[PDB]
Amino acid sequence: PPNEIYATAQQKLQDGNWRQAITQLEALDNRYPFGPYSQQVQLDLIYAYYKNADLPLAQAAIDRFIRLNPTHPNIDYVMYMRGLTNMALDDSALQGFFGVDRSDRDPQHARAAFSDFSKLVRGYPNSQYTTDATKRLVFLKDRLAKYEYSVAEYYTERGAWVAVVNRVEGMLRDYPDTQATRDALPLMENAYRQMQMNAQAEKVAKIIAANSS
Amino acid sequence: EEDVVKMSPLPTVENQFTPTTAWSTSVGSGIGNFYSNLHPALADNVVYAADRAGLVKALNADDGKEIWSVSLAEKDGWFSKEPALLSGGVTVSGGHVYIGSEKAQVYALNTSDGTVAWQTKVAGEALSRPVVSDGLVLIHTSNGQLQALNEADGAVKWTVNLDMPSLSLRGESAPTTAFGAAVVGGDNGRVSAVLMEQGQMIWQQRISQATGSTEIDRLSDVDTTPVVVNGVVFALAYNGNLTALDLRSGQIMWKRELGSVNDFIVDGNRIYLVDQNDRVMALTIDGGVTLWTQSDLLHRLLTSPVLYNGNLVVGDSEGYLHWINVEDGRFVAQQKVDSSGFQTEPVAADGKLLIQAKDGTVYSITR
Amino acid sequence: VSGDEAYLEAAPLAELHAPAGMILPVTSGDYAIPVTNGSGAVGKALDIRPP
Amino acid sequence: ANKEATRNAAALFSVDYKAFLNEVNNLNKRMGDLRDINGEAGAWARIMSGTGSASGGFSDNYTHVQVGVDKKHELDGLDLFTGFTVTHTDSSASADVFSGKTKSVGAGLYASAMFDSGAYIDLIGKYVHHDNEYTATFAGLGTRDYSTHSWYAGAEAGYRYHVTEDAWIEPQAELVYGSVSGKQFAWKDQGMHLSMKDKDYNPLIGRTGVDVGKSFSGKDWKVTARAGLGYQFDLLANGETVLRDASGEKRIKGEKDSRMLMSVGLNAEIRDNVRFGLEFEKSAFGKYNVDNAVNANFRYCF
Amino acid sequence: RPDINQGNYLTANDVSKIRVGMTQQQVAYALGTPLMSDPFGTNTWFYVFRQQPGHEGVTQQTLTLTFNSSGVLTNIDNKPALS
Amino acid sequence: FVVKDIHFEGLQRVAVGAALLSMPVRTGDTVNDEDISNTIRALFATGNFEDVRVLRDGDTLLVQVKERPTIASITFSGNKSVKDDMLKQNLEASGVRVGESLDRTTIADIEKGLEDFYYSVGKYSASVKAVVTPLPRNRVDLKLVFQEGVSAEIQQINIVGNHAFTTDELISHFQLRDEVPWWNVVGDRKYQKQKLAGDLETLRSYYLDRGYARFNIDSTQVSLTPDKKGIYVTVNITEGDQYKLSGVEVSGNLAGHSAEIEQLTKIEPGELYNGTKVTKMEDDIKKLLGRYGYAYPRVQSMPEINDADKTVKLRVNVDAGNRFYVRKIRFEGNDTSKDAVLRREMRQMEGAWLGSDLVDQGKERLNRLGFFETVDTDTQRVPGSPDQVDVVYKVKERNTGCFNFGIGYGTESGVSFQAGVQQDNWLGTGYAVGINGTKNDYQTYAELSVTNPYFTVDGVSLGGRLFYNDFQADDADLSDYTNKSYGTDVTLGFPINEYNSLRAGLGYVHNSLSNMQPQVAMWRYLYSMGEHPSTSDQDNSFKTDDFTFNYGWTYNKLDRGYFPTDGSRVNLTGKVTIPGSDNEYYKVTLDTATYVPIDDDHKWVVLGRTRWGYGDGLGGKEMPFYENFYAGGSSTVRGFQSNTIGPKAVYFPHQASNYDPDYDYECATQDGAKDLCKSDDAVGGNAMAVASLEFITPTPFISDKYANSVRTSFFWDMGTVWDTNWDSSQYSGYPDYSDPSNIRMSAGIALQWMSPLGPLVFSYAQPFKKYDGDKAEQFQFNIGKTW
Repeated sequence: PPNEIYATAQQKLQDGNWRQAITQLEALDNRYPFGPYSQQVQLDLIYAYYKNADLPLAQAAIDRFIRLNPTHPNIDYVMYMRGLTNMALDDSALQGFFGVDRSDRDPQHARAAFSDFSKLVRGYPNSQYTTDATKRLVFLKDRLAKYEYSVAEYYTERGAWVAVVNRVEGMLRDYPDTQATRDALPLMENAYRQMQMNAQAEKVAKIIAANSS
Repeated sequence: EEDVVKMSPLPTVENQFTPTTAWSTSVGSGIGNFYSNLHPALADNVVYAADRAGLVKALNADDGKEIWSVSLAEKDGWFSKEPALLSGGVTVSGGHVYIGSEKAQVYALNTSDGTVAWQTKVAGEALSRPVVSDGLVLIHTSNGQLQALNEADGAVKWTVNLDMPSLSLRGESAPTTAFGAAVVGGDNGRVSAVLMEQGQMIWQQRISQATGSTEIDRLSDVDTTPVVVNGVVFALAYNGNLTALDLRSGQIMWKRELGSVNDFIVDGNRIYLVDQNDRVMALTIDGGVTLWTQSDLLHRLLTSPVLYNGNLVVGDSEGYLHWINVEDGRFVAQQKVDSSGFQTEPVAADGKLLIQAKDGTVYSITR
Repeated sequence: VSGDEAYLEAAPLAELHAPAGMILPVTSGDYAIPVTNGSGAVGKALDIRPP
Repeated sequence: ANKEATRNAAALFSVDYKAFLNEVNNLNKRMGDLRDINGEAGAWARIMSGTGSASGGFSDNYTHVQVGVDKKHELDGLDLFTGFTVTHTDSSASADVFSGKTKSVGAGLYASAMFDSGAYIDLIGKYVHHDNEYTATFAGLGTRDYSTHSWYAGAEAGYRYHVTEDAWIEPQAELVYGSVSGKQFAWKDQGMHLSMKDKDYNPLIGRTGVDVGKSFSGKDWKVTARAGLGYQFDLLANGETVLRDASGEKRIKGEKDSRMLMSVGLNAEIRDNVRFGLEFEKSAFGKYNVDNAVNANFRYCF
Repeated sequence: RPDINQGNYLTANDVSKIRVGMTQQQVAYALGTPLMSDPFGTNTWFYVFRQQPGHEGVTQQTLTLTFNSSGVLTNIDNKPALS
Repeated sequence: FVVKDIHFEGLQRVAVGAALLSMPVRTGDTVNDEDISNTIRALFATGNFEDVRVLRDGDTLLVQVKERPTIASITFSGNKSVKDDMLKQNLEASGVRVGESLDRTTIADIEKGLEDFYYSVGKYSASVKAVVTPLPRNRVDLKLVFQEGVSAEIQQINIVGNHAFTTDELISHFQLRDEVPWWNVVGDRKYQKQKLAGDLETLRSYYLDRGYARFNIDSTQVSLTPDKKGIYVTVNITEGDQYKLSGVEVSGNLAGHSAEIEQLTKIEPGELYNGTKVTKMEDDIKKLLGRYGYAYPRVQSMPEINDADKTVKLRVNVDAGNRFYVRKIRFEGNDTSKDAVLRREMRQMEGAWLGSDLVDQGKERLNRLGFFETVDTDTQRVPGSPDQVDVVYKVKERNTGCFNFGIGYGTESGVSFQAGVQQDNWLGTGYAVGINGTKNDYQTYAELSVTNPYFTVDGVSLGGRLFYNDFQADDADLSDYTNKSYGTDVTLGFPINEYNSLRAGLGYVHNSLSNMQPQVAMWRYLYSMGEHPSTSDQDNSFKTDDFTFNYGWTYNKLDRGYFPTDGSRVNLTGKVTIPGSDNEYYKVTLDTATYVPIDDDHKWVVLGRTRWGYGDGLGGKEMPFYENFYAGGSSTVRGFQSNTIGPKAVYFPHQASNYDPDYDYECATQDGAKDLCKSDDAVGGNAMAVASLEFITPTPFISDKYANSVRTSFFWDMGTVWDTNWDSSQYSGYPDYSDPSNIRMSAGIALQWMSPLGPLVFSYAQPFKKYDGDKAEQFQFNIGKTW
């Protein structure tokens, strides 16, 4: 009886518990060949997995959904949800360990989330989620920058000045518009100064003296 | 054994007569409950028997005596003594007893303390009966090979290569001699006949259809001797394909669907055979008409049904000797002289019948 | 959302100026954020209900 | 002779029986956690604190430590765990005539078997040595130390029935057989000889238990909470006491008791290497009822 | 403290074979891809060779290859010592 | 007649695309009754609908199709010696899973696959029946009935063609044997095919190693009986001639490392040619080139075999590539740890020549942290760069904030608890935060330690711990005095070498002594400074605040985490009281443990342990009695009580009225004895010296838990404790505690097993030279580390 299980699922999903509000959805999914009447079920399932914090299973289901019907009047919601799933993997908490987060830890989830939100923004700029993605995207470009800044700090503490200058080059070539790059110009100046590269040091000096922070 | 049906009830017909002057001597350690080709052969009314660990003995006609035990363990590891697995059975000819082994050794020993035996390396382990033909002892070794040996020590040895099915059921395919030519079943349904002098004119015929047909884990093996009648050989694959073949290197294949593991016996104008499920049936000399079927010993270890006094004598896995009539296949006499079953072909010759047992309790029948 | 609020928290991004006689590194990175002229859905309300 | 001497003799040979009840009480929760939540092996540690009260002003406070290791060996249609444990307990038992200090050290071997249908069977072989310090003052007896060697074979069989998902009902049967070396004290008070002794007795102790288990699942946490009611009783005699005194021969029958226990507790796993097992055991309608009993399951780090 | 290594490995024969006016392609073939670059304005390659063994002095050799757009007239500045 | 629309009737679990592709006609096509029959036959032949009925209701094709029913469930019945997990994954791997289409022929396919893996696992004589039960809404139930028979053991593996080696050792290389079962206790011996292929490769490698370079395997037959009670496998091989390697010739581009690789190449003549030795020298050439920056050397060794002389010549053609530079080092999987925490532990610097040894050292250090499950390194090239390479350390993060425990025991000596939280990586910041708690029958100690292992990038560690300590008034070879201590210490420790580490720190302690027993070993210290306590009255208090400079040195030349076998570990710990506190003294302790092997395999090895302690006051003050040394038990002289060897307490007479619950204490019966009471109680002393000479012997038990996890030891242990401030001139008739004599000397046997909880130590010692009535500890037992 798909109609009554779907109706009960909607009513106990809107204002009900979510632990067993995916059970009838997955029972409908296993029963059906994923053919007719399953698009709303799949979208409801992705939303339920997200807000139930089932991030890897939601990501697997959304990876499956994108290839089945890459053309859809709600594929923008799908890609936006995929970016949200990666950014929620980026922020481990709830018995997790944090304090400054992926500004100094694994940035692969943030980088995947950035690629996905960039696919939103340059695929469907007229979508009503894109602004949110466009302003999430900025945070991630700051996030991904702070990561390399920590590497540019640690090698500065170590004296690996080739590593410091190459990391700050990575900044200026990939993240030139962010704050963590501005914080990293003094490290490139220092690394050039502990070498006899005083021309490169004064060349970075005018950049850091371009009223930048 | 296949357990397609459950073990069927066995009706008992009491026989007030037991075989006379009948002895049950234990040969070696016995073969146990494992199936192999080790079965005594009688020559000069003298029984020759063999067992694993290379243990060969002989027995006299009545109250088996002249028991000369010979243990063959030489050339089987010069650092330790190990049981040379004999699995080629016993064939007797010209006072020479030929035995195979699973260390690729063919033993040929003599009468009257044949401790002095000549042994030959054969490519692959020897598992079939070393059948004799025109002064050559030829053997089908489970490397898919056919080899020939001379009677004295082996000087004219020629190899015939067969198909490699890579999945086998203990190739027991002992060749048969017709018109000076040896005809054998293959290890996967390639019945071939070759002459002597290098075994030329190698021609193969396909009989089995279960080889390479998604039925292969260890199935589709022709483990039966292709008995020749009137220039016609009868080949039985493991699964179906009971085919009749003409010994003129022809391509005419006419067949009936029956699969077996043990030898079929053709007597007069009749055929008695045991299927792969251990039930006996009878058929015409030419054709596929099932004259009768006895269904009273299903999936109980049965050997080749041997004809003694015009009566089918068979041995089950619980040590009952069954005399069965040969017209409709009904039990007419039952004897219990052994409490252990039988898993090796009995032999009927020289007015005697020889049955070898799991425990080596060789029983003699003189009715 | 499932985690903390993350679509209002941000930091403004600003270009770096190039002093004459030299240039910034060629910004060939694929982390460019294209400009959007859409209406905001940011704040507290964001409908992520599957349509 | 004296009533105090007879009550001391009965109390000191009821202390070993009470300790035997306490040590058989704690095997089942070492097996329950394996069924509820377990990995490919276990390196476990248990701390258990118990306080009990019984007639004659008999109050026992005891601390029980044990450590063990078990390995899982998968077999076709069978989940078997084999392990061994080293255990020590220390108890102070006070009665209006004496004070006893019991230090017990033992080694146990446990083998458990799980079926896919929820039916399971397990056994324990436990060899233990008890060193016991008894201070008794009724007519003058002082402090004495003695050692007792005890062997246990305990077999349990349970069945898990899932009437609903995430919750289950489990009947279980425990049968423990003990072989206990006797102890005899012979002395001379005021020039008159007092002897007291117990015969080697083998008490068969049986429990019939029913446990209702509910489960709560999380993203990284799993809490299995059980409520188990069990009938505990002794089928054979628990031993007797023989006193030889100037008045002759006195026989004291052992205290035979049957009780029901509400074994209510929970085992929580809040993180992949952070789990706990809490148990609260309370007795009722019996001569010896534990005031409280607390358990913790820990170690298990990877 | 651990030994610290930085930049391209330079040997005396790899720099003696770098002479005035060749192309940067076989320079990258001989000395390898430089771990430095001048991202600002002109293309300049800095072959830096630093050991910091940790218990003794820091040793740097700095080889600056300055090239024009055509990659000719190798402006070679070799400093075999840290000043 | 003319097709106008396609009506889908009864389609529940079938997609429209499959039906549209499967039908042989299109819209507008001429369709007759023959075309309807052809459409029904094609739709039935596609294996998508069990039943197909196409009707022409005018110009409309009504297609009533009963699909292939969706599997409602897969149920196994009669499973007494088979589990449903391998069954279900085998079914899913066979292309059949719950919900998929099921055909009539797929019953034969599933039966054949399941029976084939039954014959693979040896559960023969099994008849597999797949029975079908219908269910509405296009559902099916496939139940498997098993007529299971006996299991089949390996009856024989026939290696035909052996003329130099016995089959027995070759079969011992196999895991498939006919001996008593060791991997089963209820069943019997068992067969598998993947181990057959693996062990065939082990046989070939074994003959190549023994010297047979012309070795070849001709055939492999699988031998199954129709009976199905025993298993045979024949491996028909051909041995070669035992070949002797004559010399190795290396040619190619060696990049100037020839004299380094030529000395690694070539072996003493007479040695047998080994394929494993050839692969090992190829790997060693690759590692040698990788050390200098060559990460991709084109290396292959090819031999000529001269069968006339039985000789083998090796050409190891080696081309050294380009000296690869680490462009970037990346960490993956550190979802909850600072990349600084992972990058501190690395010896390969970014933007440097690749040190393959340095990369391996980084991996070994990351493993040594203990924060990770698995550490993997893939030195992957940079696309478009012939000289650059990116090093990636894929780490699987495991949280390490796990509860640990440890317990000891001794006969008549009580138990010891060592519980604790040991979060070894706090929030991924690489801070070790631990709360440890030790409990005895006389002592409790709680500690909160916060350690930053890298206060400086060189490896300087800053560790501060807050400790609370309490000693009871229980009879455990220690005097009755209620003292509570609490302190905080901060230690900065730095490595001056890869085996030498110094430590220096400051520690504040507070001691509160309440109601100490009147006794002249500590009353000498009480008379040295502070107030003057009243004899025969313990109603007294003593509060001290101490500021101490702690220092130390640790030399670690040992090897192996399982069991030390060589090198000396020295731990010097000293402390001098800073001026400006209530006490003034200094302690020095030296803990040395030397392992020396007298065996090439290190089976017999010698351990010398020695513990020196000397503490003495500064100026007119004296050694505090609560910082005395003690000896006895585990980690010191064994066979004696924990902390029982040394000066024995000399009690003053004192009143029976005590703050302690019991008045049955010695020397306090009603008013105390008329003279000083000699007690067997241990108070320690200013100085101590312990020395154990011990011999490690290999265990006789191997192959069940192996001899690398169990160690057997035979030891002699000497131990003395004495106080330099004891004055026997004014104390006659009492044992002299000023002399360093009275060296209590014992010996015993010990067994150490590595339990997965931690080290487990069991010792049986015997004290056969004891003094002044010490206590024996014939059994000594411990689990884990006390920390």
